[PDB]
Amino acid sequence: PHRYRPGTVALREIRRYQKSTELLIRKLPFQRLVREIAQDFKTDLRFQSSAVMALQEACEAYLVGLFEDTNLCAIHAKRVTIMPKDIQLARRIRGER
Amino acid sequence: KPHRYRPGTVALREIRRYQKSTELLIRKLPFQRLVREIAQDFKTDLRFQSSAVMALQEACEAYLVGLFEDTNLCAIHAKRVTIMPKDIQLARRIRGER
Amino acid sequence: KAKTRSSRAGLQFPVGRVHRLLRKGNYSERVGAGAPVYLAAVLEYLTAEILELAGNAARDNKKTRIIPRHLQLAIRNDEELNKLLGRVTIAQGGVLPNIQAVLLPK
Amino acid sequence: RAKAKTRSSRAGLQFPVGRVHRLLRKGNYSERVGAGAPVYLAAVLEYLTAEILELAGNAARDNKKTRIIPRHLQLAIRNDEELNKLLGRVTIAQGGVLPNIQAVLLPKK
Amino acid sequence: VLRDNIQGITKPAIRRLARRGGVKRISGLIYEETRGVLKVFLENVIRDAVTYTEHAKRKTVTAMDVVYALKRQGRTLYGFGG
Amino acid sequence: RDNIQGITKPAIRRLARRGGVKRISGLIYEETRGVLKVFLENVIRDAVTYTEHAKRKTVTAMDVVYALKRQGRTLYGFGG
Amino acid sequence: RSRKESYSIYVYKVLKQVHPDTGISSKAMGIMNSFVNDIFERIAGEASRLAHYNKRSTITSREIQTAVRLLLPGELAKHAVSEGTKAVTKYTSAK
Amino acid sequence: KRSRKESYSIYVYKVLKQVHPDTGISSKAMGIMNSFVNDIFERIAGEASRLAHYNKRSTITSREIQTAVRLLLPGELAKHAVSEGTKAVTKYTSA
DNA sequence: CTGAGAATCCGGTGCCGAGGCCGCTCAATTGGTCGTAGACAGCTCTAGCACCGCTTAAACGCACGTACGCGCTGTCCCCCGCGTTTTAACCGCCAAGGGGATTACTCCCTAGTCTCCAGGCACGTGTCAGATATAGGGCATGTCCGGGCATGTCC
DNA sequence: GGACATGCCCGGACATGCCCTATATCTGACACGTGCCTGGAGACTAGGGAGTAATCCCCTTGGCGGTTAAAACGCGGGGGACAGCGCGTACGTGCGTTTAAGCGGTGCTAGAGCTGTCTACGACCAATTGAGCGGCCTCGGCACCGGATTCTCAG
Repeated sequence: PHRYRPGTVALREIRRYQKSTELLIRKLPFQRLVREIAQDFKTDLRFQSSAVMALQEACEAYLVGLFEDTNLCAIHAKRVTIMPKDIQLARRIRGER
Repeated sequence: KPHRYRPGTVALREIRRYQKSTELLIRKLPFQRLVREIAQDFKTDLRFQSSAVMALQEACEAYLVGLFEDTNLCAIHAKRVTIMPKDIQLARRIRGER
Repeated sequence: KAKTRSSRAGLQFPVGRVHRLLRKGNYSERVGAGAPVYLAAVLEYLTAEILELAGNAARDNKKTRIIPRHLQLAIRNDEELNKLLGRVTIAQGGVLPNIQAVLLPK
Repeated sequence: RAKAKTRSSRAGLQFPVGRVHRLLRKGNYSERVGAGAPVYLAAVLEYLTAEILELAGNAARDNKKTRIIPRHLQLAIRNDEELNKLLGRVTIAQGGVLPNIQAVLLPKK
Repeated sequence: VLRDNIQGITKPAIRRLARRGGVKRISGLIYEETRGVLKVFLENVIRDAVTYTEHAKRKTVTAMDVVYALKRQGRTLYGFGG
Repeated sequence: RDNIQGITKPAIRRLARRGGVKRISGLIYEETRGVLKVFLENVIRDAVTYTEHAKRKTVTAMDVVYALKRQGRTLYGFGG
Repeated sequence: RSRKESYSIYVYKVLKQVHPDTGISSKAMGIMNSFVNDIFERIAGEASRLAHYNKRSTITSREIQTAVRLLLPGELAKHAVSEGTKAVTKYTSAK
Repeated sequence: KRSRKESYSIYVYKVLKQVHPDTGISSKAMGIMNSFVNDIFERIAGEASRLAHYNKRSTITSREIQTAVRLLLPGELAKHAVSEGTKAVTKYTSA
């Protein structure tokens, strides 16, 4: 049957998700992860809805920006595929690693 | 034939030498002339304290050394050794200065 | 009759409120009469600039109501606003539709 | 009148409780300041000074130097993960940098 | 006690995040590093948020605590209070 | 004027060496000069702004220390 | 009946001044409030530090002006200083 | 005879003599120590003031200082500093 | 393996600035008084947590094709190292001036308090632009059909 | 050698379904009316921090030169940057499944939020003096220089 060329659908998805504003991380697993990490900081914590939404907005913005920088570093090396070493370089140059 | 080191041995020697010490590497007076020149483009007939120029010079060398560290790391990431302008531009872009 | 300092100044942000917020912010033991006027005036100016650009972006999008997306477009498209807000994340703002040239097909 | 003794001595600290208290009062931070806040602050400042000076002394003796110089302070700060984190955005004048060569730059046999 | 919730951050979610960041192709090995990075972010942000909560004599992390934590980490977030 | 040439090629090489680089392209020097100049424009701007607010005619070391601090890189050793 | 603090009515008046045909959503209003409060805190804090550094105990218009020049970019700083000066001069004349 | 200029030099020297009786200090290094202590002072006092403001608190106490120290200092450093501060404050209160 | 260039240590000699001492000085201390605010109780009332139910979009695993990261090879070019010539950096020394800081005098500007008022904020309510949904035009892109070219084979 | 029949490749029409444009519904979220009461506005008082004038000295600006380490230039070269090609392998893309993500309704109580009291706590001022800071001496840790020792390298 019909099959799209490698790259066209990836670009279509990039345009799609950069045009819109809905959150891309699932609510319930993000909340579960946040709560799991929290048990080791303070017991039986309760979290407001707007607090979990705040953590999710911050996390998605941070990851999107990090992926932007990672993509720029990969393309700089005449590559297209992002590597773990790309993430590590981006975070080291940003100064958190 | 006169003695000659292969490319790199002397480079490493100067790297070790200048990383061991802390004495300033950029000339005082040309930098001073540059700072006063750049400054008249903001305010004419401006004066500078000696310790002010030395502070600016210390800051500049620390900034350049850090930028060159990051540039070197980006070059090595690309399985390269020689740094080029696009390396500087990537380092400053990722730092958020551009 | 009572007439406010904003009314005498022809400005929209409240001189009294900015003054009270300065007095209660534990910033200084005294505050001059002109300082909150100046600060309020700068805030009107910046608000007018941001709303101007966001409205423009909304009209380009055939929208009559400004949304966070339009605010993000306004802040990131303007060189000086992006600099001023270089370390600021606007929620539900998204990113600019920017694609690197080398990634485009041949 | 009772003999005058300072709060720093009462607390077993070297940093001046009175001076830190005055700087808190005059730093436009709040209208009111508790008695224990400057004691706590002096204790934290003394602790950080003792650890940085300890490490700088270690580096100085490793270099067979008896006088602490900025180089030793920079080495001490950068050789400690927690101090390096705390001072991640601080440049020490006349401090230099840590000796470090990436493996890819070393010669090969 | 919740256990192994890190597996809830799925591969396609990280792929979508990369798409929004402009990434066209993603190695299979990317995911564990991304997960680690995410985890690191959470341990720092939540630590500050909970610290504020405990200072305020509260047991519920508030939106303002998180926004303030983000601000003091330089990643100021707009939309949940100033 | 011409004073940008006073930060000579060997000076940029020495700064780069302290930055740990082994080889330096010929195109590096102008780039470094531009970066350095921009940095100076921003720093000196803030310093002179502070100097003028104090109703002074000479930029002091403390003016520079405040400029560097607000730029996001605190400099130790010159007061404050 | 818990009174809060927002600039909603003033933002709406300025918007109607610049564009008397556009509305604003709740999320967008929250973003505008966060933005204005953030700028306020930044400018007031820099002015406070400026005053302390110079042994000044009063918040006056010169520190505000200098802080604006430090924080705002080129054209934004120039336009803001011009509008602030004209407005303060008109108020001072109006008393 | 110039104006009164305050510094921590004598206190840095006393702590140094406690931890290293036979070690000295150069003027440049002492200046670096003074810059460090003043910077930490500013960070802690500012964060404590902000913490107190956020919670509608008008008094500077030891809880905000300790919490600010925990926010700014790394893990084991925070634990040791908190332990020292609590012991010191309780001993002072005993007097 | 070994001569040569460079870094290192040991020793001698100088040197200059930090540590100690002294005099001055000003703010920390002690004491007391009085505003004040936040700790604790108590009441209210909001939504966070959990559960249940249902529907449906996404994850996942697998099959399959395929695009480029990496490795290898070839090329070339242009920066590193060394030698030669230059030149200004820096220390040394000396004049001069100007403004940062200090001290004194004045003055005027805002905290504080009082009194009155008005507009901004929950609450409520009207109402209308976009989310959701369905349908129609037009076109990008990989795919398959038809036509043309070319070389193989038989008489 | 001439005729025949097809294999194969490329160009164009086209299926698929993606983008874009139009419109009905509603609905809940955005825009507007109200009460009031607390924060904002008008006015008098005080006092202290800011504005302004005179000094000085020290801190900056300006100038000559030498001479030497650094800067500029010439040139050999070789190794690293860069282009080209193979590969295979791990990743993009399609499809069935289930798995849980997401929405609607209700529990209720832990916990967030608002208010009453007052007593410990901190602001504020007079007298004091002892810790803290400016100035001077010096000698010892550090800096400069010379030489033997050791490290390292490339032929």
